[PDB]
This record gives sequence, structure tokens and C-alpha cells, in this order.
Amino acid sequence: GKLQYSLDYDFQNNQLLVGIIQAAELPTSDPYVKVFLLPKKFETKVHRKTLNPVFNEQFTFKVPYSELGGKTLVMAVYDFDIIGEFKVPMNTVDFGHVTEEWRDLQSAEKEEQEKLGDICFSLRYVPTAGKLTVVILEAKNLKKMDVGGLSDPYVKIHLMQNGKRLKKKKTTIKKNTLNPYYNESFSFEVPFEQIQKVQVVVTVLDYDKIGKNDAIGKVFVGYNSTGAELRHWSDMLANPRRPIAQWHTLQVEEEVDAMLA
Amino acid sequence: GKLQYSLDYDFQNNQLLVGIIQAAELPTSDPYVKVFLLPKKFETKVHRKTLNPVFNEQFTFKVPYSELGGKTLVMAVYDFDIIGEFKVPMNTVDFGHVTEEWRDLQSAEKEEQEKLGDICFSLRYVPTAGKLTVVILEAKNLKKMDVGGLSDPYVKIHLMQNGKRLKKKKTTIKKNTLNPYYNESFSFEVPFEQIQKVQVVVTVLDYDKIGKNDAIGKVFVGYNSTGAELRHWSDMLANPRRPIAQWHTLQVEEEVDAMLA
Amino acid sequence: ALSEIETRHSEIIKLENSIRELHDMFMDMAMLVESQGEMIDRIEYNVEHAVDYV
Amino acid sequence: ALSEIETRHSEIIKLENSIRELHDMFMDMAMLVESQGEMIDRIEYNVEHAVDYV
Amino acid sequence: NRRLQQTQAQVDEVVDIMRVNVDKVLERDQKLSELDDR
Amino acid sequence: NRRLQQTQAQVDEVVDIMRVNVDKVLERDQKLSELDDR
Amino acid sequence: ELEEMQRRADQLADESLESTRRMLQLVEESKDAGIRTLVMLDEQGEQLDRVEEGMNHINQDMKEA
Amino acid sequence: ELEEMQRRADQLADESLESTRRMLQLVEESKDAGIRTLVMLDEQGEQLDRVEEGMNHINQDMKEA
Amino acid sequence: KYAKMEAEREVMRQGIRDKYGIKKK
Amino acid sequence: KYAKMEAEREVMRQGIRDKYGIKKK
Amino acid sequence: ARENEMDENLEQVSGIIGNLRHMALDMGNEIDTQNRQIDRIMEKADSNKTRIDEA
Amino acid sequence: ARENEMDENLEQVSGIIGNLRHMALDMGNEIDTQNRQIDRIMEKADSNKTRIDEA
Ligand SMILES: [Mg+2]
Ligand SMILES: [Mg+2]
Repeated sequence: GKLQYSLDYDFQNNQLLVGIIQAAELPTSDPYVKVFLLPKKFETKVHRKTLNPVFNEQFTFKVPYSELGGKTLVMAVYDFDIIGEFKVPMNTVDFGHVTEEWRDLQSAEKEEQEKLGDICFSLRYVPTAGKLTVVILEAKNLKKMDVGGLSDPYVKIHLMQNGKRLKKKKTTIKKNTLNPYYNESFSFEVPFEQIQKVQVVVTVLDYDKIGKNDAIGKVFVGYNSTGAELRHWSDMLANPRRPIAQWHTLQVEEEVDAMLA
Repeated sequence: GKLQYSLDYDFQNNQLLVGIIQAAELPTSDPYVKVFLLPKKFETKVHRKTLNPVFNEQFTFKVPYSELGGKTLVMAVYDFDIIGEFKVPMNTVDFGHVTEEWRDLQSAEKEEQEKLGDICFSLRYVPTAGKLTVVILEAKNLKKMDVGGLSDPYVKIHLMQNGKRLKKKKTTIKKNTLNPYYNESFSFEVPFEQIQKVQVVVTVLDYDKIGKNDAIGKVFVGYNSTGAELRHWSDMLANPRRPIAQWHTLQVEEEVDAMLA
Repeated sequence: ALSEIETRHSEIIKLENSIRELHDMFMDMAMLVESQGEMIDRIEYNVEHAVDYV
Repeated sequence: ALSEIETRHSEIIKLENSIRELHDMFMDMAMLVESQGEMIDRIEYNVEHAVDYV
Repeated sequence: NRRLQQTQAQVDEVVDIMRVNVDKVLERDQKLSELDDR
Repeated sequence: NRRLQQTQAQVDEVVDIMRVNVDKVLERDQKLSELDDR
Repeated sequence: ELEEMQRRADQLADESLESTRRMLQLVEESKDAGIRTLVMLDEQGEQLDRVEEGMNHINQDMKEA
Repeated sequence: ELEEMQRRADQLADESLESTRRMLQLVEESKDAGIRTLVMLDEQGEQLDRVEEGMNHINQDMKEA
Repeated sequence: KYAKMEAEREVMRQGIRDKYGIKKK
Repeated sequence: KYAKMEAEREVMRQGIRDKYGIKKK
Repeated sequence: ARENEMDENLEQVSGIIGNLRHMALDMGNEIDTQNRQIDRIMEKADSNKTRIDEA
Repeated sequence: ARENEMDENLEQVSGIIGNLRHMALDMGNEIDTQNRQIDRIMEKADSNKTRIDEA
């Protein structure tokens, strides 16, 4: 929101000083401020149920002028338990005189998506027939590869044994979505003597990135699986002839590949 | 191996009956038998880990006596997952009485070679000079034309464009071998404007059959090539100035010629 | 920078050759399936007459 | 009664898989703690030199 | 340049699928030829 | 049969404990990595 | 003689464009063959249904007699 | 074909025994890793004691000056 | 006869497999 | 540098949590 | 332009290859299903020649 | 026998899991105590950078 601040560089000592005096036009909120020492941090005066705090606190940072506008200030004031957000590039500022101004940005920058998305599929295993069926049902919250592209997801299913890729399947493409629905069924001939040695690897890829780095994320179930993945595999084996559906969180391709090697 | 069998022709009904009772002196093996209805087949009693099975199964076949020894029986018993082999001509047998005997042939007949052999050569293309170099390196597992002859292989290289044979090269002869080594280099002047329209056809021939059907097999690379052939051509173009060597499976002359027309 | 447009040209041509191979797979598939459909025509005839022949 | 020994077999195998997951937790714990001990080696050095540096 | 690499990668994927298909339809050809020449 | 069910139940208990331990040692890893890279 | 380098780049470029025109022709003929193939597989599949029913009837008559 | 049912029960049984041998190997390696981990935590804990003492001395020198 | 065209046909089949680099099972 | 290996390391950490189904607080 | 038509051609080829991809997957699924069916038909025809061969 | 070794193996695994149980509990207690200690060390190091930052 609205906010008065000061900015000073002391050339004799080689140090930058920013004042965080007053904030105005807030949405009540019990606030506190924090200094962004561009690539330390400062704990400012924490008000309590104050829709317009004051701090008059100065913040000193001993950076040489050879840093020359490379760094950049950022301040994100939080309603204590990030409502206020404003940033200033270190190279937009003339230190011929100290500066004091009102900035009023009341919107922060949305954090990059860390989770890769989730995939739901069913597993069925018929021991007598030695037949394993995977139904890719749906995926959701897929992480976008690049901003400003459009994502065209599809799924690969690999049946592995002893680290060898035995059989490979793929879904159709669903253009322009992060929440594809498939309901596509794939069958594998796996004799019950072998059913316990195999892994089923499930990868979600972006077709628009085919031929470069295109994997969004993956999981595997079966031999050496862990977590919710083993739990789904064991449910399948516990329930012969019956399809069992479960959600899975997608994991980082390089992490899972290290597990599969 | 050893094996008791019976052979009977019923003249009143016009039908031939062979009994496959017992087998002895086997090499353990889990066996089963199969009847050779000379130019049907019967699934006999399949033992399991039995180095001497018994079947007592009869096998009826309704052939007229006007077939008169033209057909011929064959039995090839297999260790189930062809160890036993014996054949009897239908015209060596007197049906004045039914016959029962021990046959003991424990060696089958080696199947005729179906693959034609493989050829290894390198490809190099220098765009600036417009120079294409083929090195015939070696061939292996060449199929013998006729049995009891000796094979004297050599290789022809034809540079084709638009279905026209432009230039023609040939290696020396290597007498009496199915695994010739050549290391013989042949160069073609092909301007880079034309390099993409040409085919290089590689044929392996038997000099001892010159003047009759003498081609063992062939392949071509270049325009309209497929499979491992295109892959070698593309590797060559991907790697200017550098020779790239690759194995190729020889293909049937009439099949490839249809592709080249 | 003439090397660059030479290499680009050979990538275009690799792509055309790959497409021609794909096109030949589609043509061969169509030819095979058509021949097999003449097979199935025959088989269906034979089974109509062997089912009325009982 | 072959169903019974099939289901028993899949319980044995569930038990082996559960154990393999436990074993991986123990291996990962050991790997992490070892890496952190290299961290602590460094930290203890730095603090020895920052305490003699006063 | 990206377009070329993407398009080549697409073609490669379909070629891989059709190679599997051509194998399957040659099996089909074998079985049907068997059923037919009777 | 009882042995199998008992042993599975034991393994399940230790897995539950170690899952908590692995969480705690990832916290430990975070704090120590912080103290170190200085 | 780098005299004709621009001309040479121009002839290669033209060869590339022409290549992409030939690509369009190949993939349109591919698509037509693939559609014809799916239509044949549809026709032949119904024929195979009739054939399996025929076989099941031939062994229906036998297993009674 | 229930002919090989006893054989099939026998192959499954053998797979189960073999499974329990692999279980013994996994839990013995687990135990070795757990003991190594407790020994490292003992070593590192004494190091952390030295680190805390170091910190308390660094702020002991400062709060006087 | 059926054997001449069936052996000829199996040659056509191996032709296709060879052309595309298809391995049998 | 410290940021590349520290971000890489935090990826290793989330790896473990994901693998075992561990939720953060 | 010169590189303009070339790139439009490539974008068009690229869209058509996406369609050939899904046609190829359909064809494979249908040939699979039909291959199992031809297997059942063959098993039943050999059973026929069995039951008639014995009668 | 056949089910004899299998059951002995299971009884042996079972005893070892009891030992892993108590090792796991110890490890958790020690990591807890040490996590509080690393917190104190961190608080005192940030207080250090405070007292030196002000001086
Ligand atoms: Mg159908
Ligand atoms: Mg301690």
C-alpha cells in the first residue's frame, strides 16, 4: 500500500541507508516490516492492529559503489500472526540528493509454482491371467514449463524390470491445459512370477516441448517404491481382479531417475 | 533319440495310422511330440522333466492310397518351454503287416539360412568439395547361393539419381569365403546441390555365379531410404568431412529393386 | 555464417527424409490392410458356407 | 486352496516391500547425517577462527 | 530452429509408433493368410 | 500367519517413526546448511 | 572464391523452402492413407465379428451331435 | 489345466522363502546404517557443544567492548 | 498354388521388416 | 557457488519428502 | 517473405504430424484388439477341425 | 523343512525390527535435542551479527 521511505548513499563511508518511516492507505492488520538485502534482512517496528504504522527506523547496508545499481531494494510488509509490497532498482536512483517518496504498490509477486502437479490413475492386476492394467484418469495443477507458452500434456507409461525398459505406452495429447482428463487404458502382460519384480513408471510431458526438456514430473510404483506409491501398489496386489484408483504427487524427473538406476 | 513307433494303413477305410508309444535314450528334458502331415499336425502327450516319455497315442490321417508313398512322415519331438528327429518315406514301407520299430536319430536337419548376411561400410561427404566416399569394409554371414559350391563375393556400388544409374564401382573378388574383408575405397563427385537427390546402392554378388543369378543381397542409402539405411545417410550428412561406419542387413534383390523403381 | 545455413539445410533435408519414411510406413500400412481385407472377404465367405454346410 | 497360498505370497511380498522402504529410510538418514557432519566440520572451523579473530 | 527440432522430434515419435504398428499388422497378415488359403 | 501380521505391524510402526525422524533431520539439514554456507 | 557466397546461400535457402513444400505433400498423402486405413479396419472388424459368430455356431452344432 | 497346481504352489512357496532371505539382508543393512548414524550423531553433538561455547564466547567479548 | 504365393508373400513381409529395421519376437 | 548447490540441495530435500509422503509444517 | 513461407509450411506440417500421431495410436489399438480376435477365431477353427476330426 | 526356514527367517526379522524400533526412537530424541541446540546457536549467531552490525 501507500508508504513513505528515504534512500541515501554515504560516499565518504561507502554505505547505503534506507529509511522506513511511515505507511499509509493500508487495508485491521497487525503489521511488521522486513528489509530485502538484494542478492541480510531487518526486523522493523512491529505495530499491532494498526491500519497505518510508523517506524522512523533507518537501515544501513555497507555495499561498495562498485556494486553500482546491480542489487535492488525490496520491502514486503506483513500482517503479523505480506500485504504490502514495493521494490526499487538500485540503478534508477540519483544520489545527488537523498530521496524521500510515497510508493503505493499493494500487490506482491505471485511465487513460482513449486509443486509439479498430481496424477490420478488406477491399477489392476489379474494374477491368473498375468495381466496388469493402468488407466490414466486425470492430472491436475500441472506446473507450467515456461511462462507465456501453452501446455499440451500427455502421459508415458514404462514397464521396467531390472532397470530395463520392457514396454512403453503413451496417451493422446490434451492441448492447452494444466488439468487434463484422459481415461485411457493400457494393458501389460506380466506373469505372476514376474509381477513382483517390475516397476511401472508414469511420466507427464508437454508435447509442445517435444525434442527438448519436456518432462513435467514422474512417479513409479512397484519394486522399491515408497510412500503413497508403494501403498497404491500394495492395494492393487491386495485386491486382485479389482481396479484401484489413487492420486499421486509428481516428483522431479532427475530425482526419480536416480531412484530407478 | 531312441523311439518305438507303429505304422498301419487301413485299406478298407483308406487311412494311415501311426502310433507314437514310447521314446528312449534321451539326453533332463520336459518333452512333447508333433506329427508331420507331409505336404496338419498333432499335439501329443507332453511329459514334464522326463528323460523317457510314453504316449501310446495313435494318429490317424485320411489320405488315399493314390498318394502312394508320395508324402513322407516326419516326427520332431521338442523339450518344451526339437531334440528328437526322425523321418520315414511313405514309399519305403510294406503294409502287408503293420510295422513297429525303434528309430534312434538324435540330430535334426539344419534349417536353410534365411538371412542373406550383413555388410559394413563407411560413408563420408565433403560438401565444399562435393565428394562422397564409400569404403566397403567387410561382410559377414553371407548366405550360400548353392550348396556344394564355393562362394567368391565382391561388392558393386551404384550411384543413382532419378532412377538412372550414374556411376558404377566394384571391389576385388575374395575367393572362397562367406566373411570377406575388403577395406576398399570408392569416391564419387557429387555437388552439394545434388547430394540430397542421390541413392547409393550396395550389392553383394558371387563371382562364381557371374552370368546367371549372382546377387546375394543389397541395400541402398540416400533419397527415399528407410530404417538403419536412412539413419546411416543422416549420420553422414550430420558429420561433414568425417567418415561414419555402420553395419547393414542385406535385403532381397527383387524387394529393393522394386523400391528403387 | 555460410556453415550455419548449410547445416540448417541438412537439418531440413533430414526432416524431409524422415517424413518420407513416415509416409512410406503409412502407404505400406494401407496396402497391407487392403490386401488383408481381401483375405477377410474370402474367410467370411468360407465361414458362411461352412456354417450353412452343417 | 491355491488362492490361499497366492494371497499368503502377496502378504510376504508386501512385507518385503515394506522392509525395503524402511531400509531406504535408514540409508537416507545415514547419508543425510553424514553430509551434515561435513557441514558441522566447516561450521566448527569457522567458529574457532571467528572466536580467535576477537 | 526450435520449429525444426520440435517437428523432427514429432516425426520421430510417430515413426516409432508406426514401426510398432507395422510389426503388429505383419502379425495380422500372417494369421489371416493362415485362415484364408484353406 | 500371525507371525506375518505381527511382523508387518512392527515394520509399519518403525516406518511411522522413521518418517517422523526423516522430517526432523531435513529440518536439521536446513538449519545446518544455513549456518554453513557463510 | 567467396564471390558467390550470397548466391550460394540463396540457392540453398530455395532448396529448403522447396523441401518444406514437399513435406506438406508427403504428410497430406500420409493422412489420406491413414484415414483410409482406419475406415478399412472398421469394415474388416465388423466382418471379423461375423466370422467369430460363424465359428461359434459351427462348434455349437457339433457339440450337440 | 489344473495339472501343474502343485508345481505352481511350489514355485510360489520358493519365491516366499527367497523373499524372507532378502528381508534378513535388508534389515541387517538397516541396522548397520542406524548404528553408524547414532555414532555420527554422538560425534556431531560434541561438535555442536563446542560450537555453542564458541558463540557464547564471541558474544562474551562483544558485550564488554 | 497356395505355397508359391504364400512363400512369395512371406518374402514381401520380411521385406517390410528389413526396410524399417523391425525385429521379430 | 553457494546458491546453485543450495537450490540443488533443497531439490534433494523435497525429493526425500516426496518419496516418503512427508508433509511440511 | 523467404523464411516466412518456409516457417509457415513447417508450422503446418507440425500440426498435421500431431494428427498422424493420434491416427497411428488408434490404428495400433484397433490392430491389437483385432489380433486377439483373430486368435480366438483361430483357436475355435482348430477346435472345429478337432471335433470333426474325431467324429 | 520348507515352511520351517521361512518361519525362522520371519522370527529373526521380527527380533531385528524390535531393535530398529528402539534405534529409531533414540535417533528421534537425539535429533530433537540437537535441533533445539542448533536453534540456540543460530539465535546467538544472529545476535552476534547484530552486535557487530551496530558497532
Ligand atoms: Mg470390432
Ligand atoms: Mg549433546
